[PDB]
Amino acid sequence: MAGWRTVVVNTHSKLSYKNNHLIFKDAYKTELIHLSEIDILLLETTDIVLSTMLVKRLVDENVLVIFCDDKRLPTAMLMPFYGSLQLGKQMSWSETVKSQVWTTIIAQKILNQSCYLGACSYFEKSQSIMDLYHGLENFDPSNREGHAARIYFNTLFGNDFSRDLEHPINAGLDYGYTLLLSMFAREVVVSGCMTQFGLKHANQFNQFNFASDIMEPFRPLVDKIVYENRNQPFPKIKRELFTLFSDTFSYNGKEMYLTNIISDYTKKVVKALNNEGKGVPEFRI
Amino acid sequence: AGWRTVVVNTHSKLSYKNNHLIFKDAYKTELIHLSEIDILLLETTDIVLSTMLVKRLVDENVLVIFCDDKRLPTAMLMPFYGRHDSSLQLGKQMSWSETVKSQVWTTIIAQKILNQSCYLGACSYFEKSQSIMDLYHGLENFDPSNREGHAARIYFNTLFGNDFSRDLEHPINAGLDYGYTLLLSMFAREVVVSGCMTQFGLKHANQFNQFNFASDIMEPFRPLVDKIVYENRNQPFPKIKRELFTLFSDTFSYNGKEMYLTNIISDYTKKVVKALNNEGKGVPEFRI
Repeated sequence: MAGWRTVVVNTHSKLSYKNNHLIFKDAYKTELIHLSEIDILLLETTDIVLSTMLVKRLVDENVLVIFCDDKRLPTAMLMPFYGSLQLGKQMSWSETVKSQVWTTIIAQKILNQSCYLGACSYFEKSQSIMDLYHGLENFDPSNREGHAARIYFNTLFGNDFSRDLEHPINAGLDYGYTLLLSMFAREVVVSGCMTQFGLKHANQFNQFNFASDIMEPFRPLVDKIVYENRNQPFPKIKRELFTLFSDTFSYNGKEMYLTNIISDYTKKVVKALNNEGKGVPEFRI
Repeated sequence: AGWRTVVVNTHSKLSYKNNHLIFKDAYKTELIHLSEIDILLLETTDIVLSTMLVKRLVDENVLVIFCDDKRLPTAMLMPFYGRHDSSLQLGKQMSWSETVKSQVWTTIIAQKILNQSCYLGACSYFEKSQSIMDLYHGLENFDPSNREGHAARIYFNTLFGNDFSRDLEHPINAGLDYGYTLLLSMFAREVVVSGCMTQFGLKHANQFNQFNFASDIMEPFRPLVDKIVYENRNQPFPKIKRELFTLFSDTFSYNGKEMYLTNIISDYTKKVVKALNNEGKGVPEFRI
């Protein structure tokens, strides 16, 4: 909604493509918008027709295209099959630098998990996580991050909450993470990096491997909303997750829209990896 | 059989009414019961469709694929979450023990490693094939010493050489990436059909992975893509894409018969889930 240029279509209309423009037609007007200016196209209602030529050009320009549920909330997106000299730069990232940056980013997440428990006054649990953060070693082979998560999620949602199907906590958390992931994946593509190669995981295929790394510190933005709505039905949880995209968050001194923060953070992680691990950005809640 | 696939490649309109996909071009009108479609391939750039149709396609778990100017997959519809009628299988998935998940995972990964050896053998790299074979025999639960990674390093280096060769000299990693995503889309669909969440896998948990479980299940099938890419390693990327795009209508050997890859994926996925539900027993097997 906010930050990134977002075109919202929610009325009875036809979308087409001509001469580098998105073309919108309804009974009242025609609108033309240069595709290079769109970051997100949100198709909110069920009375829109579009062409596959438009779809093809949208995907060529890395526009995030999102189709919605019966309540006008994000529910599917276009996902490309294969998303500057960044490629050669990336091939030059040493193991040491990669492992370092990965560790620093994951540490941010563990820190944010501790901080959020702190904001909820779970101080004992919070400390326990802070201790895991301070103990974190390169690549975290003893899986401190997992221990921290087990503490974090059990404290927020109760023990064995994954077995309680009457509260859709995991669907809620995953929905949020998918929204975050959609935007990080876009910024990774735009950076020029190879998207399937991240900083640590090599065995299992993940088409969003690198984005999945970079998004890590942001996940507690979602945790918090789902926690605040932990006794609500899924549609309500989805509606509240959507409010991320129009709130501001504090970052690098200022209050900024999430989309802009994602774009800045991603570029700076890439820049840091290109420059020996120096200047890894930070995101704090 | 082979997954009911609707191919659209003419100047047309796709709409939705009374549980039907509606197709109109200059030759015909068709009305197709939407729940009978498994894949919708939109192969040309002169198609219009409605967001009511997209919504219903997603609701019914139809794999939708959009193509570029050469009738090659360029994108798919990716739903944010799978829809299930019933949450019984979902409870089972949240209750599978670590012992049973680890065991099944290890069995599946073993099949991949075996397939990697067998393929090197078929390419006459007999020594390298045997090195992988030794790793296979050494494999232990959840592979902490990372024999899987050692095998992969041997395998990919043998077939394709170093990173320079895979990234700049030839479009190998792009090829493999394209193929693995195509293959993964089918597994993901079958995981959703089973009632499970794709995001929760058998081994990885820390980093968010949208298709985690489908990706575990695909592991033994990855050398099908490797093979097509190796066979086409000196071709341009479009030709590699074209050869890989055959996977939606390719047949292979499984349980002693020749079958469509779609039907195999659907059977193999359904049996892995049944196996996990039944203490790890009866994990299906795929061999090249």
